Amino acid sequence: DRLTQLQDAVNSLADQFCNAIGVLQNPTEEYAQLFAALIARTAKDIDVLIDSLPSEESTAALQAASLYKLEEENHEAATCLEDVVYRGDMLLEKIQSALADIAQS
Amino acid sequence: GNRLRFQLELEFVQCLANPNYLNFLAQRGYFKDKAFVNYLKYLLYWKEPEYAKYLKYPQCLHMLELLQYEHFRKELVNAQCAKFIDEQQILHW
Amino acid sequence: PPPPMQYIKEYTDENIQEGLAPKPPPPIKDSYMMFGNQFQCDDLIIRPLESQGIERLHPMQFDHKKELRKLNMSILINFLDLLDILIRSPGSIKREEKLEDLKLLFVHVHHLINEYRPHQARETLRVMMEVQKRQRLETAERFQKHLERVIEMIQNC
Amino acid sequence: CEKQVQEVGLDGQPLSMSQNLARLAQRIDFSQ
Repeated sequence: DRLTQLQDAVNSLADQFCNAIGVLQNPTEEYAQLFAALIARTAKDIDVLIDSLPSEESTAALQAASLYKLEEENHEAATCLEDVVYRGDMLLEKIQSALADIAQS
Repeated sequence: GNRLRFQLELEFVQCLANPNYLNFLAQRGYFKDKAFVNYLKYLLYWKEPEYAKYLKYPQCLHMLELLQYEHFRKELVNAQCAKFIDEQQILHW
Repeated sequence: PPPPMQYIKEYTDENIQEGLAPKPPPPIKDSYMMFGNQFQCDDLIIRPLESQGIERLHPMQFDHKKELRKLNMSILINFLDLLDILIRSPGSIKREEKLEDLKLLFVHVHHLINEYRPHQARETLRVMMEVQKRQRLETAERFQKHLERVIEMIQNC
Repeated sequence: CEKQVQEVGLDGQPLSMSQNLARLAQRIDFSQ
């Protein structure tokens, strides 16, 4: 979710740092203050995004365990849904047989 | 076989995936023989996530499956369909 | 470049071989044309590769996020020092520091993307499974209520 | 599981009457 967000934040921080390094050398003071505010906000946002990012499947075990649990839950739900669909199809077949018998009269 | 032949087959699939080679490969007449159809059926076995990942062009399997028909091949041989596919790929890229 | 050579000999509809007449085997092994996997943070940027990762039911405990924040702060401080140097001293000074900071930022962005992709995919798959289960249960309940209403209308007459 | 391709198929859906009509036209074409 925040992956591309943090990527764009880091890119914008690097671009702002380069622009500040290029424009560093009260117009000068105001430009330096604006570049400082921009760079500080970008760095703080990047840090907060990296801290509040998804702390999970960076390695290879937590993501695998979560996927296995999700697959087990999905299999149980699919079995329940198959039972329910079989019951509904049986009811529909009974209704269709009753309708055919009524029409045969 | 086994490495050079596989790399060559993958490169040929990636080349045929593009609409430019559609007019060049059709002029060669290789699709007219059953050898091309057999090679396509053999390469279709690589649809699993082990060999198709090596193919940079992800739209190669769909184009190969569509080129099996004669009408689709004749349509892709034209320049209008090639330009349309190129425009779609450029808008999607 | 037609690479499929010897197609008429191998792929033949007259009399096929045992099981490998037209078999176009793919480069699953013995072919470093991928390469093996991908790039890493050890060959390009020769430096201490800061990385971390926690298991399930446990957070990183400031292992990967804290290291990434420290690296970002160090890169920002180096960029500020390089800007001060290039503003006081001549221009062609801060180029190497800017390039190193940009490379570090790109590496960190790639690492964050790779870390956030699998967790997001698993969460989306779990949400989709839950939504499918809920829709199936709702459809079953609606079918049961409809059958009850049908039985009521039948026994009415 | 891993059915997001079909779960996110929002134009990219009850029993279509046109599909049934086409199937009947293909079936009632000749009593083979």
